[PDB]
Amino acid sequence: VNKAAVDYFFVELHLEAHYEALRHFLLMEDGEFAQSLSDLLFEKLPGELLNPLVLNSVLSKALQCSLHGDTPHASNLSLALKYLPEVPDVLSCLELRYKVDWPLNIVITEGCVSKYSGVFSFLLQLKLMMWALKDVCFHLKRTAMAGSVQFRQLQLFKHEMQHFVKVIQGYIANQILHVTWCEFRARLALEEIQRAHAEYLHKAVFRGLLTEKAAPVMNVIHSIFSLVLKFRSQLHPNFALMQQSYNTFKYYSHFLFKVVTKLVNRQPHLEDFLLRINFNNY
Amino acid sequence: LHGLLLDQHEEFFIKQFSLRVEILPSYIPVRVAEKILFVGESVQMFEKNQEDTFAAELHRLKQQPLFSLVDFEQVVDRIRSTVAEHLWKLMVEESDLLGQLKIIKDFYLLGRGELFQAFIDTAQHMLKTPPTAVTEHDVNVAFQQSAHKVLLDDDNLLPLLHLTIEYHGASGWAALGLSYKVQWPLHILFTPAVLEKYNVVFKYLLSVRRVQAELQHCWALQMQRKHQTDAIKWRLRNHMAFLVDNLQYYLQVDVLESQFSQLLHQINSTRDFESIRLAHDHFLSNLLAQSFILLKPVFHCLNEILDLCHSFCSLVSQNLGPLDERGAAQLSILVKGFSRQSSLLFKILSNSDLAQLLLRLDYNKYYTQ
Amino acid sequence: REIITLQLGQCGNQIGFEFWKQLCAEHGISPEAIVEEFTDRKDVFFYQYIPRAVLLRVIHSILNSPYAKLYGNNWASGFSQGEKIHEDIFDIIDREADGSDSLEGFVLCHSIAGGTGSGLGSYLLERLNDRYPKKLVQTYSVFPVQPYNSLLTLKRLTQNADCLVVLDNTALNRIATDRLHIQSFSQINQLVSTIMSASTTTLRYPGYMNNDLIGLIASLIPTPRLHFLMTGYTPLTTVLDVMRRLLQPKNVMVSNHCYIAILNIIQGEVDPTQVHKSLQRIRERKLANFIPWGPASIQVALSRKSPYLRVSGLMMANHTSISSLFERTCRQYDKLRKREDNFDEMDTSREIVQQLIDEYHAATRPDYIS
Amino acid sequence: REIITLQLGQCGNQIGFEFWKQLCAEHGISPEAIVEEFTDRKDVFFYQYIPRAVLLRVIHSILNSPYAKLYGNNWASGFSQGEKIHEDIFDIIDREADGSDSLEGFVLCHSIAGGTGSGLGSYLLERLNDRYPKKLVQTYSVFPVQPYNSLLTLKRLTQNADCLVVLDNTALNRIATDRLHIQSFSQINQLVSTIMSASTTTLRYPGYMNNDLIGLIASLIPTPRLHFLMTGYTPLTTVLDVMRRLLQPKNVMVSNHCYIAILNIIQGEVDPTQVHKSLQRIRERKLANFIPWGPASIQVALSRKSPYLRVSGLMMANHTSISSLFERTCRQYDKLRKREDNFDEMDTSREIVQQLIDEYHAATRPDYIS
Ligand SMILES: Nc1nc2c(ncn2[C@@H]2O[C@H](COP(=O)(O)OP(=O)(O)O)[C@@H](O)[C@H]2O)c(=O)[nH]1
Ligand SMILES: Nc1nc2c(ncn2[C@@H]2O[C@H](COP(=O)(O)OP(=O)(O)O)[C@@H](O)[C@H]2O)c(=O)[nH]1
Repeated sequence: VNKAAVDYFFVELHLEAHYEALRHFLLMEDGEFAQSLSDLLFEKLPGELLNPLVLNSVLSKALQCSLHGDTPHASNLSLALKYLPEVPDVLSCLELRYKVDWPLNIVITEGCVSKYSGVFSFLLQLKLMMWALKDVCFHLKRTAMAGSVQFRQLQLFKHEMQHFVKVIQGYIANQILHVTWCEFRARLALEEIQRAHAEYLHKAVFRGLLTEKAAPVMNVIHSIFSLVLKFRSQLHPNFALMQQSYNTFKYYSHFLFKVVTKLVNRQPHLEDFLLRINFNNY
Repeated sequence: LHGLLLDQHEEFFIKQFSLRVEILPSYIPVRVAEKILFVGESVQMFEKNQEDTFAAELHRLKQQPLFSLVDFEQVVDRIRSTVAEHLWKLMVEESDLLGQLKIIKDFYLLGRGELFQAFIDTAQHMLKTPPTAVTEHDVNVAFQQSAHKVLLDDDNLLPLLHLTIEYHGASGWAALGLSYKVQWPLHILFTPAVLEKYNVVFKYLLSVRRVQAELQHCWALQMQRKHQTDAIKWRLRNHMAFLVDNLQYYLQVDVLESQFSQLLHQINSTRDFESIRLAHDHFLSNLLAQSFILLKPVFHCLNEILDLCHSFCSLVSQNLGPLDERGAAQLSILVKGFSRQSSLLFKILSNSDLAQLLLRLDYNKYYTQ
Repeated sequence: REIITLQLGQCGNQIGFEFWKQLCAEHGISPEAIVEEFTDRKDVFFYQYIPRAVLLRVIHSILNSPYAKLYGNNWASGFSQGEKIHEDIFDIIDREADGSDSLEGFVLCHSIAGGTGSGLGSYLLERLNDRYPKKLVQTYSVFPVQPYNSLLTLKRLTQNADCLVVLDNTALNRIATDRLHIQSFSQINQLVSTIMSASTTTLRYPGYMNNDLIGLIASLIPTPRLHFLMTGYTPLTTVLDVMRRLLQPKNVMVSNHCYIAILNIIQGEVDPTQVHKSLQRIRERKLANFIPWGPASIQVALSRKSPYLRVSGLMMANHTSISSLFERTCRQYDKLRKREDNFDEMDTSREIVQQLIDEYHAATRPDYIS
Repeated sequence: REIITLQLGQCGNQIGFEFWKQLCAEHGISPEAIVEEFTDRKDVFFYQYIPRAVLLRVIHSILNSPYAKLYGNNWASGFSQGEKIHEDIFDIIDREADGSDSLEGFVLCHSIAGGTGSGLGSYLLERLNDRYPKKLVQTYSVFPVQPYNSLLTLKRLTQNADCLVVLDNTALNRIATDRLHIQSFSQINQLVSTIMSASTTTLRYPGYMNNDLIGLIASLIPTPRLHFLMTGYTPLTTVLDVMRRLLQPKNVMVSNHCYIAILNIIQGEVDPTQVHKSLQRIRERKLANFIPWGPASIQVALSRKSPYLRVSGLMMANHTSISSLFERTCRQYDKLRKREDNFDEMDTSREIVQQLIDEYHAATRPDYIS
């Protein structure tokens, strides 16, 4: 019975498809979609951008630019919200919930999808850097004749701040999308499906620095992300005001390398982080 | 036959199970009692045609109006040899017992000695200081770096070795230890007790491997210092104190690679499983005796040669010029103690000490002492 | 975001042709520009199939090839011809520009070995910065009166092209005799087209990171001056096999010193659990050296091969050893400066590159800032 | 802990290739320096596969062999050339040292009789002690105007090379006639390679002790003066069988007297239990005389023969009878001194070697100390 119950799921209801499809949309694995959804929302920034006429329609405009999807799976992407923002920070709360039907709802728990929304709002927040930072890299391009010490010494800050974001992202693109997906894909091949899924996502939120155990490691990330946003505000009338900002950035980054090292004695997942943040330096 | 006992009042003579003697019958010998407990525990831990035939034989005995002990053993000894034969199959052919033993001889018995000399070269300064709560992990990364340092790469069997530090219940080497996470099928043969006596040997063998290494470095320090009249007194004692350890470090391949040659033979000959459990238990017992560890006198005499040599090699390395400011005044103190210990061990020697004395006196020098 | 290519001179039209063959082979596209029966986004390079090619003698044989349905010797003369057809050729660019949805960059395949295209290459980059100031330009230049035409185009490439991939025929022929044993032109380009094809593996196939041409270049090039790159392609087997065979100077396509940033693209289905392990062994053995001032790392991303067509890999690096190649060139200039209307442009050209050779040698010092 | 090997002179470059073709054959290494499919620790001599060699007319003969991808006659003339290529070769040596993880020693193959060896080999030993002071320099020197080249070189090997193994061509040419029946250089070298190969057997296979060059020499040389060794290769069966053939001077390549310490190397699969039985009968027979002054012992070690290629045997001997060979040479030196800028360096060299022969002749006395 059990062997005929599990087999009924794969060869008839495509359980193997739903997993490898929700990852294409929620965990932002499929490019040209997050790079098109986040890119649209970030173009605006209150009363706007909150009614179901723009955010409930920006998705139906996003899926067309995906070049992957537009299937019965591709629907049921309710791009809803869970808070009404009043008014430089690094927060924009917004959910993205999948939807299923009866014979599949009994396996994919209504609590597991809720944790995707936990790991999603982080991953979207990351895109806010690689776009805003891309803006100042593009905003400075039109400034070019104007070659002096004040100019070249300024641009070296961006290359010094961008590399830190392009390495913490490269970490996320290795743990939460590839190795945690190696398991739970060669692991599957009826009760086990509930626990195996409860172990796939749980490793994705554990290696994702969202667990309260390693929370102090996450608190420091905001200090980094905040200073890059301030760096975007000052798009040389106020050079020194920016020179102080970068010096605060080099201090906090130098503090992260110590707080992660002290947290090695007490987690093999964090081990790969120090090898990422540190390479031919101290 | 089924791995479970039907008792609720402390009736059966079998209460990790054990055996009871103060309630065991009189005429039944204790030998066959050892046979019974083994076949039962071997099925409980285990959790075709060998089932019904054993049932009818057990039932047939109940019809005999006379319990003949010569026949009670006649059926049990077949059952013991039956489950042991099949278990010996699983303990060797499918589960490579020999492969695990080779890994043991390598890392526990310093079989891969080249790994541990580079391990010492790196994990040297982080162990001479008294051990604390952080040096436990500070060395595991060095050992892991050591295996990759000699291009020995295997994600298998590497995470099974986790160095432990007996802390808070003194130099770091006095508390160093190496544990091995045994798999499931080999758990019946590898109890924490047998893995404990292995651990004791690993501490003693690592000690002598440490003193010979730093001593060889002193040899490279005299040779490096080729161009004082008292400067020769070092090597006249260094080369002297070298042969007392090097030959002590021999006889070890002649006791390890020999006893190991017999244990590896005992398995490939007998099909029984009980033979393995006694030969391996006999194999380890020799290491405690032949390696001169249990015998207190030989264990208490060469013990002083270890830490005495530490002071010597450190003293010559703690300076870059000749031993002038009371250094030569300090060297003359150890030779007054060491040279006596040389003749002292010569008196201890004069069962297996011939295999050690033959190498020590083939040149007939100690005859003059 | 669509990408468009331009091929100049004799060289650019040759390697670009085989570049179109190998790329057309990756997708199920028949030589007659028709999809056969037989995931991969083919819209960035192809437009409904029609490739966004712009070809500027050999063109006759190109149409004589079965792929027809797929569409002097001085520098000043090469610059003059570009001015005589200023508006005539440019209309093709504009009509292909806005006819496209959203232009992202401009791939330029050309040679600087004294060809009419070499000058022709110098002119286009000046105008490409004139008309479109918001369009990136990438160029896969190739290195060899030859000192003259070489050093001149370097004056334009260091201020117009926001990126550059150098390929010297000298280091290529070493690979030719050693691992192919040729002792021709159509023989070495077989490997050259392979480098460009895998160079855009992350573009034609969607991935998480680096889904656009600004996603690759923005990390490596730190300043608009130090904007020179080199390539590597090992398959000619686990991850620790690939990255270790890439760092060897026997594979690099170039003839103190340290790296600034590396990018390794893996195309295979390798087990991604060991990619961090290979990173540890490369660090501990210290097989490569980085800058001392800023924290410089090495990045790796995965993708999938063409299912129609084995573990491949590409290495992209920004090495300050590339400065030596220029020193070989400009040294020849001073020797030709003393041996042979104003001859003043040749002065500022020699002047500006000597600023670049100063900019590289200053990056290797622990006090490069200020 | 790797060992960088250097080869100088015609004889040195010839024996090394035959030592290299022998070593890579014992492992699964193709002549193309690539592993073949077909535990053996291979790091001591090979770099990740390339051998850590530095070879210094005959080079053409090596590159013509299918192993191509594997990588005047006066004493005064040879030295003068050395100082002229001083800087040129050290960058080759230095880069190999920094490349290795923890360099330990320096294996050198050269001939005192060989002019280039008598001129360039002598110069390196003084520079090697100057630049790197904490590295052992052991040489596989081989004895043969001829006496001049020999004695002048011995002046350096007694203060620079902290170890040495001598191979006398006279005894080798003899052994060729009696048990090999050859009558050339190309035949006698076959046995030379066998000695060097088995000399480094314990290092290339994981064992219990003897995991470094120091692990072998330190037990042999007690004093900085007594630093000369000798070898013996018996097979040209029990453990007691092999030893009785070692101590016979009929197989040792040599032409009161007693040893200092013996090292035995067994490459077979003999039962290691009866080796202690063999030593007892040897002490009973008293087949070799020893020193009474200091504590010494006879040692033996086991290893494994190359499976990809029966019991062999090699012995390392430290005999005082080797002093006689020096006397024969220095005797001929004095013979040519009375028959024929300062002519003074050759004078002090004769004096310092007088101390060496004195140290050995005084070593066989009960009062060698002081
Ligand atoms: N790498 C490479 N270079 C080439 C190839 N074909 C030609 N070249 C280079 O192009 C140069 C000749 O340019 P040419 O075709 O005469 O210029 P044009 O006549 O103005 O197109 C030579 O110096 C070659 O180095 C090729 O297939 N590969
Ligand atoms: N064992 C051995 N000795 C050699 C070999 N080739 C040359 N020799 C020795 O080198 C000496 C001659 O030196 P030579 O080669 O003329 O010196 P060069 O002219 O500087 O190379 C002879 O006395 C030989 O004993 C060889 O292949 N094997």
